[PDB]
Amino acid sequence: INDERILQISTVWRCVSLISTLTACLPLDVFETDQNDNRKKVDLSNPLARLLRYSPNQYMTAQEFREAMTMQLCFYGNAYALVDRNSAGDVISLLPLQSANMDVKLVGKKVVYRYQRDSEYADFSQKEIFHLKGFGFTGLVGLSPIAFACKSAGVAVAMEDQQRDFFANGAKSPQILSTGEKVLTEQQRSQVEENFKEIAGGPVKKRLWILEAGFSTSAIGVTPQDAEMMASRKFQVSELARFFGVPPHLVGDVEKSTSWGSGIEQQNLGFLQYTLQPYISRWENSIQRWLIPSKDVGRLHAEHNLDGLLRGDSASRAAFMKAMGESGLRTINEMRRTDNMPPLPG
Amino acid sequence: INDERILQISTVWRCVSLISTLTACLPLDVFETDQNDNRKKVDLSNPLARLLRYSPNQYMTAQEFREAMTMQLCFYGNAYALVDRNSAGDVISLLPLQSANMDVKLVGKKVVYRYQRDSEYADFSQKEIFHLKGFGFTGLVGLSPIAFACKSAGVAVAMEDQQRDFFANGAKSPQILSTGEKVLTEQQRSQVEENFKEIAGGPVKKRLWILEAGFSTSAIGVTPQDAEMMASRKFQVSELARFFGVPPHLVGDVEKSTSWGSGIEQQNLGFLQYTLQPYISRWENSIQRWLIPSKDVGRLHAEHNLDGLLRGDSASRAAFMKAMGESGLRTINEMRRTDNMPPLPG
Amino acid sequence: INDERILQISTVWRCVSLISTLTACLPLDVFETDQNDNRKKVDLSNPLARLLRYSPNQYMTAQEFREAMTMQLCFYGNAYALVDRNSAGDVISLLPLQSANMDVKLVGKKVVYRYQRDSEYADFSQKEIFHLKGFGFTGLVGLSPIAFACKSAGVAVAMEDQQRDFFANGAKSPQILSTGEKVLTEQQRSQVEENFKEIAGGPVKKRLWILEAGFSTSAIGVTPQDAEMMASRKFQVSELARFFGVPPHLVGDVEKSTSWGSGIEQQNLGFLQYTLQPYISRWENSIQRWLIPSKDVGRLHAEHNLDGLLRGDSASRAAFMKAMGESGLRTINEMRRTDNMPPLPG
Amino acid sequence: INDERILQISTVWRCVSLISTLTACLPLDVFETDQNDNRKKVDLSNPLARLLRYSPNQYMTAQEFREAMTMQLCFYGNAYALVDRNSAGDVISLLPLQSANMDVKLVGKKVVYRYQRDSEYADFSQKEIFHLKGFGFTGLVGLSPIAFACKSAGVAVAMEDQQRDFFANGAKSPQILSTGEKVLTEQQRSQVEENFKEIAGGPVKKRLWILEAGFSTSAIGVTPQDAEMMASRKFQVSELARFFGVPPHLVGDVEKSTSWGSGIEQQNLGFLQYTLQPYISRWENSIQRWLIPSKDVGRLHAEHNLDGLLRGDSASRAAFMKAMGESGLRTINEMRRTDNMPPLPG
Amino acid sequence: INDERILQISTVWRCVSLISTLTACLPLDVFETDQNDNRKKVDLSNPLARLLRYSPNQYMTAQEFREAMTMQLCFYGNAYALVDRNSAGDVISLLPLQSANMDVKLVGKKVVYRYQRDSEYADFSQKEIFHLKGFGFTGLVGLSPIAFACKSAGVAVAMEDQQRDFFANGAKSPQILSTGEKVLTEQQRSQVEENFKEIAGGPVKKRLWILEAGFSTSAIGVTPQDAEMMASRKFQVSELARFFGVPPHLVGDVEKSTSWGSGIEQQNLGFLQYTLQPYISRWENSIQRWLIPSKDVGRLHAEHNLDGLLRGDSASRAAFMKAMGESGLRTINEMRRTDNMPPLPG
Repeated sequence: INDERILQISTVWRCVSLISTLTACLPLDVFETDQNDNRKKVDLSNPLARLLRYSPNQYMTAQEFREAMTMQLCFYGNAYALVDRNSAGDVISLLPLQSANMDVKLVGKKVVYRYQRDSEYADFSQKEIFHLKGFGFTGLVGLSPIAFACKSAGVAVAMEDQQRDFFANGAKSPQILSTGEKVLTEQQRSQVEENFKEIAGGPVKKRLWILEAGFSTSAIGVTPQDAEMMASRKFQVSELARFFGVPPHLVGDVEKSTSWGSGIEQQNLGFLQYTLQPYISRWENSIQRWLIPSKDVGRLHAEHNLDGLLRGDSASRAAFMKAMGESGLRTINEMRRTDNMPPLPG
Repeated sequence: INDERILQISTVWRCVSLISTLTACLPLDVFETDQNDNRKKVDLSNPLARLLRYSPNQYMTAQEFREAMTMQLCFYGNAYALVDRNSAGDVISLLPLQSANMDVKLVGKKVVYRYQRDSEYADFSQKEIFHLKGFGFTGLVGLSPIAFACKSAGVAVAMEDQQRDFFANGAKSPQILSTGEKVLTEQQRSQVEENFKEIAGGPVKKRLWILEAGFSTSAIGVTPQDAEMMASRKFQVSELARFFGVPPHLVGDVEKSTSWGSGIEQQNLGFLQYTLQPYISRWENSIQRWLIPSKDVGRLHAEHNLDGLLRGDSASRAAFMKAMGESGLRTINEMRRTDNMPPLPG
Repeated sequence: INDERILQISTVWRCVSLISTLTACLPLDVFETDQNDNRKKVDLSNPLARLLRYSPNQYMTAQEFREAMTMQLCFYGNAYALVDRNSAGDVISLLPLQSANMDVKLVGKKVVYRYQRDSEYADFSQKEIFHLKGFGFTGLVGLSPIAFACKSAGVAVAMEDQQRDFFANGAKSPQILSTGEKVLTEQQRSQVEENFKEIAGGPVKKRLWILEAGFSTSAIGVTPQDAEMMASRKFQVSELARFFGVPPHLVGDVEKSTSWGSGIEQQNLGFLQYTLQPYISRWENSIQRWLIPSKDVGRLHAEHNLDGLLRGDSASRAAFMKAMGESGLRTINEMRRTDNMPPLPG
Repeated sequence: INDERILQISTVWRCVSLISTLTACLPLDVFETDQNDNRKKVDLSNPLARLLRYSPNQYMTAQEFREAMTMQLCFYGNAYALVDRNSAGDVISLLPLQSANMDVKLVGKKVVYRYQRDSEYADFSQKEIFHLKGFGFTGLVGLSPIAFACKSAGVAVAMEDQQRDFFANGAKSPQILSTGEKVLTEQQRSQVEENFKEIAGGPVKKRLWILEAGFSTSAIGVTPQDAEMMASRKFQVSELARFFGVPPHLVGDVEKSTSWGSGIEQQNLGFLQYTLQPYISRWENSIQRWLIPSKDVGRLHAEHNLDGLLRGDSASRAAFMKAMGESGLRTINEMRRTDNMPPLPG
Repeated sequence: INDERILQISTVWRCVSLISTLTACLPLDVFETDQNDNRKKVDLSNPLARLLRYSPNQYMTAQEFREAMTMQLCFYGNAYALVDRNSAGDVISLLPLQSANMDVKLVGKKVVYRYQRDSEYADFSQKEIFHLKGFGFTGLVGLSPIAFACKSAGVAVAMEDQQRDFFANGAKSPQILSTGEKVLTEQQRSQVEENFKEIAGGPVKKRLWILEAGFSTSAIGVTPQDAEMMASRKFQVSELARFFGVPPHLVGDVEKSTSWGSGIEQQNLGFLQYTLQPYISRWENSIQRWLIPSKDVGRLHAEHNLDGLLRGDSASRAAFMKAMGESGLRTINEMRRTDNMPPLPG
């Protein structure tokens, strides 16, 4: 078994696609925080904000970069980027690195990111490799989920191959050549192969030979009237989904989320809290832990925006905004800012 | 297996049709933006707006181009256009290129778009190829989904082919042909073919006469009354749909969403937030990253309009507008602009 | 297999009928747009508006013409009309052309519509052929959906013929004729068929004949206890529908749209957004791209009217109009214009 | 197969009956129209109105003529009437013609309506044949639906004939009459044909004898206990209905619409918008294209009235009128006109 | 098969009974219409109103006459009455004529109603035969629905006869009198025929004999384990109903109208619009087309009253009348006229 054959499972493909792409769709904002604890969102004039929101490097989009990082984070439990910085020490480029080529080894109290580029060993400090570092016991690396999923994936590909092959044989069931006691010539015996090479493929339908001996031949295989050849296929989707923690109604099972929450907003809230939330924290805290300078901690901060998911329907959002009317929890201008309407006296 | 034989699957055709069409149906606009963050939608006198909205080239419509680009972006994970620009260096044309003929390679620290034109091997810069660059680990190219889907597609076409030819055989099962209990001449053996083999057609009916030397012929097919046959077909639709991430009830299967909101608007939000959104991001971001010049970033901003999907029914939209009329979140003039009614004092 | 035999499938016939006819039923309006951005609907005095709304040519209705164009657009992915224009360059006739006879070939930078009329090659520029050009990768032609549907159609016509001919044979199931050793005379062997031919056809009911050997006969047909011989007949409708993207409850499956939207308006909204919308855009944008002169772009515009579908029931439309009462979103005169009631002081 | 044997299918009869009847039941009116777009319904003193509403010819009713025309338009995709006009050139009669005897051909740039009258071959102009010209690729003639439906109709009539004949033979299965190994005289054969075969009739329950050759007689019918028999009949109703586009619950099948609105008004809207509407368009447009002279276009306008279908129940209509009374969208006099009540001050 | 045997099918009997009787129950009113477009209902002093509402001839009731006409109209697609008139040309009698004896033949431009009275040919003009003329392609006669229904009726009577006979035979299964090879005399063997007949008949339960050769008998009746003998009986009802267009829940199928309309009024509205309406129009328009003199057209008019069907329950009609209270859409006197209550100051 190998990683690409595993990635060819539709369920795996979908999960990885979904998680990475969703977190890549979110707006990411950067803030300067005043001493009275007020946020100001910062502009593309700020070097870090430009690096993040506009361009990570001379080859990529921001969206594209976050997606690419997150794919490795999910697939390998870990993702790595080269960090580049100017003479003032401010970062100026980020560039993803293939996790499969990375090693990280401690060196006395220190750490070295040992990157195997082909047959060359590009060795780096904690100050120039970002390392998003997923779920794992050591706090030094995430556990690579692909490495654990290998057995259930093994079951899934085994069934899929059997299922293919049965229909590829035109459902011509395998036969015992159960026989009798007549002397057969070696050519009579040879006919059993010699006449054929089509009991898998070709339309020798009414015609599959036996010798001048009649014989008693009968089927060997169990037939996919063994209902596992359906039911078991369905069952595997849950097994694979459980490595990623994805609600199976988003994947395709049964129908829809039967007793859990009614409207779309409840589904989104559930999906956020039980699945999407960790990645948000991993990104935001890593940025705070390594990219923001220690003197700017507490002043400078970064957040993903959730409203693109938490968006309810027209009726609910109208009712919500009306509930801000009395109570006065917003001005008309603040509400008009949420949908970029022109400001108005109030 | 090949891409055309795959695209002939109704599911695959429908998925690509749906996504590419829907995003091509959206309105797409550009705003100039003031320093106080007021929008100003720009006119067809602006070259970029004209290019995007009226005409991408002297052969095509805007819609028609966006559609074609998006089809490649889904099918191959990547799409490419040749850019062209005037003596001022401002863009004046876009023309699609075959993702199947394109290659992108790093060449020193630079990159080259190698395009196989027919029997020639053109090379191009990041300066002149637009490259929409979908989902993938490198951040340099997208994973071509057709390449991964090939196995489940292989199963689907295997089942489909087998399923047909059973009825093409007049629904008669494969048979073991024992040559009786005595040897016969090679011509008598040839007459087994003269006697039989046309059992795939209708009219044979009764001339299935056992010759005067015993014989013991019987069936070796399992019958489509096996527990796979029908259910097997249904299952595989989901497998193919998962490569594109489309909710199967939109693909026309079985039963519609019971438990995430019943109203059409909630279906649209679900489809947007979990399927359409990323493509919207990729377009808008690519335009901002490569086509809008750096000096105009934050001044100029391209966006799609969502309202064509987020449209509610008469009752909901009436209630919504009334809830903005009271509270005063809009003037009558703003609301009348949404449905292009003549303005009034307000 | 051939296009007419495919068109004889009820599902295909219905889909093509529905889509083309619905878009042909819609009102199509033309507008002059004032510099203050107010629409004026234009009259049958305008040459283009008359060409469109009243008469495309000396043989046809407007409705009839739009229908005819749209049938080819759906069936072949493409539709073509000869364009005719006066000495002032204004268009004066449109005439549809059979897509199967069309070729389009590039000629250096130029394009030639190569029309094979019988054995003659009527060759035309982009300035005199309209070309509605559907969904496809090149932006130069739409993919012809019939060409892809051919395989699922193949399965469908196979099952249909088997289903017929089983009852055409009165379900007189086919048989082995057997004994083991008696010499049949060549007349006995003749009579084994020559007595009959009505074993397929007529009422030989209680009296198929042996010859003088008793016989030990047995059957070879599977019986339509084969679950496909009902379940598959149902299933294939979805396959065909997926080439056109039609919601199967409009076609005939199960009952009605189970969990999707309650009232008729929600069904119409769904059908518009997920199926009908693209054709609207293709028409409207093609008109804008080729028929309206470049100097009149932005001034002159055309729209289909959706209200004939978006029409809710009496109660909902009454409630809607009442909700315009306060809020004041219409005068009584504007509402009376929606149903052509005489205007009244207000 | 033939058209009458097809029309004898209950489905086909019902579909044609329904559509042609319903559109013939609608009121049809003409408005003269002022330059300020006020309607004025015209009187039976107007020749065109009299022709349309009182009498199409000295043999028929208006309703009766519209019905007959529409039957042909559905059944043959086309319908034709001979026009007649007075010395002023104004129309004074319409008479239907057989679509089965009509042909239309291009003749130079002109067209000829070739009509086979009996054993003669009359020819007519576009000036004197009305030609309602239904759905089809050319825009010159409609596709005759009966021609495409013939295969599924073939399947339906095959089953219907088989179903009869089973009970007509007293529900006794077909048999191989196997006697044994004795040679038979032609009289002994004649007595197999007369002692026996008669069993397929009614009364001979008692005796059916076997001679001293010992016999081996056995059945070859599958029995209608097979899984097709009943469900087969049901399925085919949908197939035929799809050529006409009628919702099967209106055709009296199985179960009524669960999930597009329960109220009768929503059934009517569904049937209108998805089935009836196109015919309404074809009539009104044909009249405006050929019968109303060019100088009167936009002044004179023929229309059907929809209210006979859009009629709500007592509760809904009361609420609706009250919602126009308040708001003031009607006078009492207008509302009293709808149900022809005497007017009052208002 | 014959018309009376067809009429003996309960479904056919019910449909004809229902339609004809319902339209015969309706009030029929005649109106003089003032020039200001006000209706006056006319009295039994008017000759036509008396002929219609009180007495058609010296033998019949009005109800009875309308019923009788409508039965022929449904059954034969056509109904005919002799028209009689005074010296002033005003009609004074109507008398129905058996449609089966009628022929109508054109005579140059003229028409002759050729009535075969026994062996005599009573020949008449359009001025003295009324001819209600139902649904049909020519506008000269209706298609006789009985003539088309003959095949499905054929299936139905085949089942019904078989179903009778099986139980009339005491459900004894018909027997092959199988044996072996022992001799018996022809006189011994003849005792089968001599003795028995009660295998088809009645009381001999036990001593069905054999002649002295031991015997080995077997059955040949399929049994109504053939589910058609139940399920198909049910199915036939729809086939027959479809010739008349009657909603099968009114006839007896399943239970009640499952998803279609809730209260009785919705059922009545549906039944009116989709089934009853055409006959109303046929009557009313025929009266207007032939019985009312041309000078009185527009002045004199006739309508059936629908309120006897459109009658909702006590609660709904109370709520309705209360909704007329404010709004003022009736006076108390007008409402009291609807239920013949004495008028009162208002």
